[PDB]
Amino acid sequence: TSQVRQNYHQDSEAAINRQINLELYASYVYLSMSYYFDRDDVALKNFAKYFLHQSHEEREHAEKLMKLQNQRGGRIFLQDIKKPDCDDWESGLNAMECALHLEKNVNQSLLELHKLATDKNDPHLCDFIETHYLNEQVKAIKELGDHVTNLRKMGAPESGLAEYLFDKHTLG
Amino acid sequence: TSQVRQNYHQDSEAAINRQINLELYASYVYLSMSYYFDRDDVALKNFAKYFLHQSHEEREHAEKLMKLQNQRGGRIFLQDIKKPDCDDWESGLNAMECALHLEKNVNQSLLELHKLATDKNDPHLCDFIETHYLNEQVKAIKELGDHVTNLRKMGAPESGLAEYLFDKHTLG
Amino acid sequence: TSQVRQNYHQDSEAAINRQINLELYASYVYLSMSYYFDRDDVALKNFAKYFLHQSHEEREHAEKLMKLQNQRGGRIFLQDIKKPDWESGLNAMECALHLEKNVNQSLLELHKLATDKNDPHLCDFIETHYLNEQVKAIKELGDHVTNLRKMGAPESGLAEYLFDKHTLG
Amino acid sequence: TSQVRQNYHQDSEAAINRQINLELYASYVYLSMSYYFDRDDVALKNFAKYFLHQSHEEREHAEKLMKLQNQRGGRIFLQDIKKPDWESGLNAMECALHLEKNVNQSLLELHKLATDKNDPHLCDFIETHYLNEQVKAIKELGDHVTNLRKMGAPESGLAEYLFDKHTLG
Amino acid sequence: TSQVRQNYHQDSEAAINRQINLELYASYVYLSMSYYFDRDDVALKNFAKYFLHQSHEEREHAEKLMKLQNQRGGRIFLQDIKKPDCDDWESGLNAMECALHLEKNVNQSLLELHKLATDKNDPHLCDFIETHYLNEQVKAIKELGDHVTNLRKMGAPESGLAEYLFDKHTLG
Amino acid sequence: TSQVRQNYHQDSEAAINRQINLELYASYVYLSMSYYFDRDDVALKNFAKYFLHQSHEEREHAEKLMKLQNQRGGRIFLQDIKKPDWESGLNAMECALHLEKNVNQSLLELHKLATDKNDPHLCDFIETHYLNEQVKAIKELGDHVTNLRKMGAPESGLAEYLFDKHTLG
Ligand SMILES: [Fe+3]
Ligand SMILES: [Fe+3]
Ligand SMILES: [Fe+3]
Ligand SMILES: [Fe+3]
Ligand SMILES: [Fe+3]
Ligand SMILES: [Fe+3]
Ligand SMILES: [Fe+3]
Repeated sequence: TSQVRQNYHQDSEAAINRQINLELYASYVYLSMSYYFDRDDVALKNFAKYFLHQSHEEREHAEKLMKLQNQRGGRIFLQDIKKPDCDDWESGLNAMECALHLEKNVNQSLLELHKLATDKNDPHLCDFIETHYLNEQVKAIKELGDHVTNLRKMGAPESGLAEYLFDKHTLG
Repeated sequence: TSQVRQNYHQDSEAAINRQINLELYASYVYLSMSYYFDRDDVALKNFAKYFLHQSHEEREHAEKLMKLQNQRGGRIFLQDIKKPDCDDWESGLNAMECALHLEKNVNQSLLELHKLATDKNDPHLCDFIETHYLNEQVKAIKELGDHVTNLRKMGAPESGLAEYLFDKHTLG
Repeated sequence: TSQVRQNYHQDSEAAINRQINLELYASYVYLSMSYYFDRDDVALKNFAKYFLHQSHEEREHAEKLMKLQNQRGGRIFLQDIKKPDWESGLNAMECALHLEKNVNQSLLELHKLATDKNDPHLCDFIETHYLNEQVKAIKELGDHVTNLRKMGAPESGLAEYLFDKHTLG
Repeated sequence: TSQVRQNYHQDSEAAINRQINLELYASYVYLSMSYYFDRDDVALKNFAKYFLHQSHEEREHAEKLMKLQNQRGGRIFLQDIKKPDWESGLNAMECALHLEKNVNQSLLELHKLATDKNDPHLCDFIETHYLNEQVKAIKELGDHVTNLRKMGAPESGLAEYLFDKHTLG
Repeated sequence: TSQVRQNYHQDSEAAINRQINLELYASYVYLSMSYYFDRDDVALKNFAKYFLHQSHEEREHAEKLMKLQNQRGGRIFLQDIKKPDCDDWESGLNAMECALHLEKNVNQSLLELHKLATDKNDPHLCDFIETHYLNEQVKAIKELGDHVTNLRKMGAPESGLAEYLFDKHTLG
Repeated sequence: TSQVRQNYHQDSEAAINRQINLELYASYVYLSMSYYFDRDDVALKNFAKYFLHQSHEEREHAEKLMKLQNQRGGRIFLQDIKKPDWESGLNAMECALHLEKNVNQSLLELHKLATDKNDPHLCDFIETHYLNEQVKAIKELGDHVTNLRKMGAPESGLAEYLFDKHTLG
């Protein structure tokens, strides 16, 4: 047992490790989306810039959890990072919806982790999640929701002019 | 025979000379396209800048090949620069498609030139093509693919508003 | 078929996609090593810095291949990123040396392939952006392994401490 | 017919199109001369700079005419750019003098035309941007030809070397 | 056997070592030429700087190959550096002519090294030579030819005024 | 016979020429030592930088001797540069100490010659530019040799690691 472990439940340790896989998985999904819009038959350079930035942020969510695992005296166990659920993403509106679905699933997992940490009376772990994860997710979901709303009002996906302008005037 | 010639086959010398004519030809074509959009009844000022920039680049592609010819001890032979295959280019999408066909023809001639240079064991000429031409054509061709793809999704060529906005927000 | 594809074989495409997976696997392997050295019972902070930097660089190798796939008109296909396969720093440097040689052999098979299909663009891309990077990387890891062994690693904990302060610092 | 065309005769349009071709032809001639002096068996680098500079300038004369064609509502029609028709530096400077006088004679034919068609804008365009350029250009080439003759060109290779160093540098 | 060696043929290693000797020999030749023109009865200071600059450039060619040898896991094996083939070099034109012949022999050795590297499927060694050696030799041969051509046009070597002015106005 | 020669004995001229070869030989030795320490199974980067510096410094000694030869009116005659005659860092420093002592012994024989032939200028050249450089060179190498032995070289690889970082860095 670690010389620094104190008030760190085994269940919290296992859940952090599963959350690390989830954050890495989300990074893969966003990385997949990005280069889909980098394709010459999609060619929305700013969508690809948007999803690539999100891919790097999820990777940082993961590295910071690995850092916490060590801080509390637990032990990282890594798993496979499953491939994303689409190779082809149809459109910019459709992609924004999948990102909203994914970011909501990450939030649901972070809220289960906080419920667990409260169950185990782990205030440091509770406030770690509240500080670094919970509100970041609240803004990502509100942000992704604004975009879906606008892309729909403009005539996406049937109007290719709509996604061009959105990609210029919102994602630029 | 030149005091500097070494490992430079006749066939490579002849091919460089044909490649010089092609590069000047592409310069003439983009120059033709450019001022077509400069006309008051077409009047897309940024399409004309995009193509004028490309016309100046092909002139640099040719002059650089003329420079290599002298470096390797061969002798420049100049031919007529044939007039472009269209005087009226229809629209912006159509110009972009002819630009893509032309850059692909230039690329195929360079690939034959590198196949030639490999078969004649001219490693210096091979690296010349790789450094100064092959990756430039890959980017010109992917770039033109992006523009064609977007112009079609925006509703070109039947929608003149599309080419107006594309000229403002992409070629600006 | 893609409007930009020209002189890009289907085998070259399939290999680029396979190489993308390997580069991402290499990033995962180094990331695993890094935070191993961040553990309080290892506590070699510069070892952890070194491996984390190499992890991010493999992510740069992978994204650049995804960029090339689109440039040539091919289509990205992603697979699972398999989890890595660490005792001490000398032992980690040795697995990294084994890993960069494996990534290197995969790149040489891809360049032999691109040479066979007469793809001079893909040949130069591999030569330019990947091949000399692996030669530097492997020579560097070889230096570290060599030095760590002469100082008395892994049996000497003073050795890996000092190597972490004066070489990786 | 163009919504901007006003007092621009069809003969003036046809002639501007011919003058465009000649300007591009002159650029080709100078481009040919330039890289001739870049050859290792000629090796007069400032002669080669000089002619390349003139090649880019004739290209600037041509593109300005393509601009005027559109300003008046006319329509550009392009033809082939004929290949140029060099022994030494004095010989090249003399062929350049013959060429600039032919471009000049063509421009004066264009101004007589514009005068006959009562096109004062086209007249001042030629007076402003081309006529004094040709007079300058021809006086310059004459100065060089005169000097290279007095120094002993072309049989004296010391002459063309020094001229390349001290006048064209 | 080296822990870093991978796809490096014993023949390529042996060829690098011989090329190391040739680059040091070329360095010796230029150094000999340089101080020949420093002599009080020749007294062309800029010819002597020019060859001295070339002597140092060849040493850099040697040290960089000594670096590659170690990078690929081979073993440097040094030989005698044989003295240059002339003590007196007659004039500046004759020295430039021996420099031209010397760079052509160094180039021919490099083309044989690349042919070797091609036939043993060492693309890294193939590109090293292309990047750092092949075009440097072409420019070096093109430069030496220009100087040779110009010196002969001025009346060298029988005209001492010719080599004086060349030393002032070209090599100054 | 040269128009500048005055009080320069043939033996001194011949002795300068032999000293030129010895300096180039010392340069070959240090360059050989340097890249030995660049090897991945030796991997002491600062030893390799130290010897590379000395290799370049010996080349400066030779060229200055080539400069004096022309200044006094003698004639440079070059010979083959014989290949160098390395185990560890201590052993390399010991051959370097041995080498500088032979270059020094040759310089003191050159100064004895110059004194016997009444060449005060050549006497000053050796005094100013060479003799004290060698004393500093030999005193330094002895210091390094002394320290390596105290730290446990060559049987202690940790000793040469630390010496390379803390003295030669
Ligand atoms: Fe996240
Ligand atoms: Fe081109
Ligand atoms: Fe990699
Ligand atoms: Fe290459
Ligand atoms: Fe003109
Ligand atoms: Fe060289
Ligand atoms: Fe010395």
